Amino acid sequence: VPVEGVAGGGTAYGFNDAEPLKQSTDPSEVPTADLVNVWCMPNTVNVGSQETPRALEPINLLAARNERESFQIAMRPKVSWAASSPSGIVQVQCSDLCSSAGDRLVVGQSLKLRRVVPVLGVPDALVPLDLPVSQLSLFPGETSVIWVSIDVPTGQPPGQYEGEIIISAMKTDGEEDVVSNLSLRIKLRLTVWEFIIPVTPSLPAVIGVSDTVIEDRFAVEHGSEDWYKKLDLHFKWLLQYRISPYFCKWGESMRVLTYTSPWPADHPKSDEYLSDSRLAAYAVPYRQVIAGDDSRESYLRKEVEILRSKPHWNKAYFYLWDEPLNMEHFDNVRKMASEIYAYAPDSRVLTTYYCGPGDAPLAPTPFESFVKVPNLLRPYTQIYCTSEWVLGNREDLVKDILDELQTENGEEWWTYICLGPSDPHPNWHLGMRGTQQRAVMWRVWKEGGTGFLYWGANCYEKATVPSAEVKFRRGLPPGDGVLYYPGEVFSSSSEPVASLRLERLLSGLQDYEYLKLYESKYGREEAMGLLEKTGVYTGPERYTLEHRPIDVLRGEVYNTCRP
Amino acid sequence: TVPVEGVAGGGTAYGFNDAEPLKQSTDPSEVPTADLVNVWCMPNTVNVGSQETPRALEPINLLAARNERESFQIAMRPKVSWAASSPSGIVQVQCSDLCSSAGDRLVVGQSLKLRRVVPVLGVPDALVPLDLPVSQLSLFPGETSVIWVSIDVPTGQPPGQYEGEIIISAMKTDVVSNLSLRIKLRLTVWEFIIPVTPSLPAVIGVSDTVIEDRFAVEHGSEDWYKKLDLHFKWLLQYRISPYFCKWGESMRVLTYTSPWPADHPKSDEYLSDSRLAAYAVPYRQVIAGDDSRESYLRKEVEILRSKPHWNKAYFYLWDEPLNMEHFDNVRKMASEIYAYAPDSRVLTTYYCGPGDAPLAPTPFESFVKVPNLLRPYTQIYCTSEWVLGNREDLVKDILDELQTENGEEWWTYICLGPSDPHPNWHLGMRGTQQRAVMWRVWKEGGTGFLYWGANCYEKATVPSAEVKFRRGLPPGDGVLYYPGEVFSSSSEPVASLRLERLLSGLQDYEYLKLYESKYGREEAMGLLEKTGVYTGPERYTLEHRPIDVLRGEVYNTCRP
Ligand SMILES: CC1=N[C@@H]2[C@@H](O)[C@@H](O)[C@@H](CO)O[C@@H]2S1
Ligand SMILES: CC1=N[C@@H]2[C@@H](O)[C@@H](O)[C@@H](CO)O[C@@H]2S1
Ligand SMILES: [Cl-]
Repeated sequence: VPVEGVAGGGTAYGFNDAEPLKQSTDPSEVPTADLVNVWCMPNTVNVGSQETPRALEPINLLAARNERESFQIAMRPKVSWAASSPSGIVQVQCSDLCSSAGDRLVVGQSLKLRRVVPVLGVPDALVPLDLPVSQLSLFPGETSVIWVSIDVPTGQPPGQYEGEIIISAMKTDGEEDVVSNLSLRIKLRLTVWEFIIPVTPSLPAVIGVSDTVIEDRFAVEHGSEDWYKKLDLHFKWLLQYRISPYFCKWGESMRVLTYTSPWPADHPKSDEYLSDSRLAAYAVPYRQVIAGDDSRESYLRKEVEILRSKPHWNKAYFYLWDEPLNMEHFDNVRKMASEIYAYAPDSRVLTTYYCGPGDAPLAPTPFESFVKVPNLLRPYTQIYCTSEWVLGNREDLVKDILDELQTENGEEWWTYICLGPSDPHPNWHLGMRGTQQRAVMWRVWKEGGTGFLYWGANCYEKATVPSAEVKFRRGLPPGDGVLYYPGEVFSSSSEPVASLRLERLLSGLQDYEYLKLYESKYGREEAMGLLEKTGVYTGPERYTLEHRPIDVLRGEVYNTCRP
Repeated sequence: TVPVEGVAGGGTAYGFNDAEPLKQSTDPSEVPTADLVNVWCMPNTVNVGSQETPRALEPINLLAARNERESFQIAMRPKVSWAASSPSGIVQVQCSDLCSSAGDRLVVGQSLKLRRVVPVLGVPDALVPLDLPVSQLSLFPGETSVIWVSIDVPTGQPPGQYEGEIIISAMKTDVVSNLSLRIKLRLTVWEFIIPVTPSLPAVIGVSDTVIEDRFAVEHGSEDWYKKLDLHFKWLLQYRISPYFCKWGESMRVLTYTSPWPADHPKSDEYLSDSRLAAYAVPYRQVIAGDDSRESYLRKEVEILRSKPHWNKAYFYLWDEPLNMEHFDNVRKMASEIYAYAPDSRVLTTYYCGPGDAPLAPTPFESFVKVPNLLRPYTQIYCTSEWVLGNREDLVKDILDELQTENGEEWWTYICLGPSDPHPNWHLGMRGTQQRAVMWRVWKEGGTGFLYWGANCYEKATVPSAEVKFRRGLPPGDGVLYYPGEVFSSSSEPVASLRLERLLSGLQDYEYLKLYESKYGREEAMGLLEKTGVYTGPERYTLEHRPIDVLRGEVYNTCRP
């Protein structure tokens, strides 16, 4: 290109005319592909409105049984094909996937389409499209994105499954089917392999759900019939993310009422929740959920006598106090825990903490005082659930925490994340990149804790209408405590809307299961070696910025770990 | 050929090598692999030691049925050093899928496997996994190094003539080129399907105390259940039915195929598996609980009696009762069980009658009369093979005391006896000697087989600890697989050659049972002997070819 530009257009005029456009903009005569750039992107990219076109190629995926695998379709107009509301409408159609044996992954039960919608300017909200056929408006100078996910049943026959998604530019009012030789066809190939991801999650990830948020936003009084229906809706939706929900009400000095099941242990609904195979751990409340006639002592005695008989009792825990800060708080936990043990001695009490007692240090520095918390609490806490931020980037001080615990007597180390750690550590703050979100569970895996807790999934600012704007609480990084959105904000559905962050939590929990499989076959040192040598994850400040390492890892698990 | 003074005056016997000269280069980026390394194939029944002498390379022509493993070995011996600093050098091994003319495939993961043959106590025995499809092997001067190639044909595979290659490449120190040496594999998959359910129940014990000690897994723990689970699943590929085993006072045994309570979903995943021909039910509790021993037993049998797979149950209660008090504890124990289930099969191992009140004036005659003392409180009479010496004609004397039209069965076992030259699995015994265990079992016509132990090592407290053989026993007795962790980082068990010959033998039984089903007992017996495969306990083929003459004759005559 000369100094004066092609044909005298001036400086830098004509550096690629990326192939002349067709002179017509009529979608009934021009291929969709000459009207709109369409390409695929990996599930770990947060695909902004200004992402640049790439050339479309086929998509080749891998999934085990009981695994959700995902990819994205990006669309950016080249022209107006609807002069009067630019740029135009595209119709999106998907199809069953079919193997050689004639087995199928069906549209609707396995295969789903959602639009990726920005929250605070960042790609985050996944809003359902109509199946099998939907329409999507495309705007000038904007990249618009669809999240495709495929849920493989536990019983699915292995094989190579194949299918197509069809994108057609439409003329709006300026029947037939809209699909034609002018349509653009994206080719899908998924290999289902012999692994079944355990039905019961290997890592209990317990996630809190504010009941006050539900009570206010929906307008449902605690105890009511409508309240019980609303909590039911949330509990059932959340289990598909390989997590263990608990409802949570905060009290005086950060005491907590935490309950997985709002139903008395008597009720048939209690066993339907607690004996669900997908639920790895459930909170039992300390006080009564609904106002009773009994005293709490009296209620808890009778609740525990029932639950301790049931075969799911091994999944129970009590969570009594959120971040005890001072000596009175740590004493209160001992007292409450000992009431519990009098009705059943094998009860598991979960305590979260970032610090020893402020008013009576257990050692001359804060970190050292923190390390001794188990010496103070023993034997009145079983699950020592510590803040990851406390470690900074010192993965080598993990041993300092563990050296104070007694694994051989049922004590366990768990971790949580919250307003810290911050960039460039793994977390779920809005603005954090996709791999950074997924790296939360790579870190959890590497460090060797036996469960995980996240304080909040719906912890918005207060609102009194279902479709009210989602506002983020003051003093916290936006996204902290917020993994899903009300459906009514984005459509007329009552079904929750997932965040990208919740999808990358699930994918991370799927990765954990892969790495646990690899470990069960080749040992701890080899599996640690796989995580690092692939480039997936080296340390809290050093993990992959791209997708490809992740496929290298999951592909090596497939190559080596089949039966 | 050569004169007294040798070629060019090299001295006595110099220049008798007809080997054509070597190349003057040793650079493996320029010299064909075949000029740097001798490579040849051997049969699956040779124990190929480190001084096996090179043969000319030829094509491999194999036969298998559906649901059959077939095998061969690849032997490699360096001719020169191609890595001057670390002799002799490294070769890369690469396998590819096998394809028929119709386009069917036998695949590398699932079908074709490669393992290194490693010596144990100086004898070729352990089969240690190589990486697939590409592995590396260090070769050392003046030594023959050996790879075991096995091909598992799926039950549903299309008949056909499948073809492929294994490629061996000397490395410089992925790298395949025109210099690489190519071995040609041709496998005929024929019509026969080998029954999914083994036709002979071969029950194999697995010591639970060995697992608990060596892997540091507390009996009952969740880690223990995982460890037992891994062993069970791995052993079912060998056409055997495992049982875990703890010995008690005076050689009482607690035996159990499943560690899982009978109501647990995992119990029926094990016990209803089509490959499991017989399973052991424990007399007392595996995992200590609240119910007394009689209340546990009745509850368990009630659940099991109702299941479709209950015809496979048996109870193994005493290992080798030796005096009158032992034979009488068995009768008491059995009779307790018959109160809950009259139809239960009780299995008893023995080599002798009661020594303190003999049943007859000589020990062989006392042994033969054991069923008349135990009846009706044993249904499976499992007797020591060693007691017969080389007398196949005295089997009749055992069977004549049994009431086989009242579901009494005759099974056999081997152990520290019999010894050379009889068939057994003692380290040092020859390949076809190991395989002849099942030839003998077939010819003598018992309806089952038991082996006391497959992991019966001396005691150790770390997974990768040296494997030591128990005192007073021929090494290998009681040991058919090794810990994977001794040989790599893997938790998967390592098979012995002897376990592979056991499988080969069990596959031979299914070939002979097919020929019998078509042509009758007397023609089947004639086949076995007139091919040279097996004449009797001290006379059986020392070479592979008769085994192929036998299998090929079954293919030509039962190809329908
Ligand atoms: C277990 C936890 N306890 C605290 C919560 O109540 C919230 O304040 C949260 C905000 O990030 O921080 C920590 S995470
Ligand atoms: C059924 C058997 N019982 C005995 C076992 O307990 C071991 O002592 C073995 C040693 O070879 O010999 C016999 S075989
Ligand atoms: Cl055929």
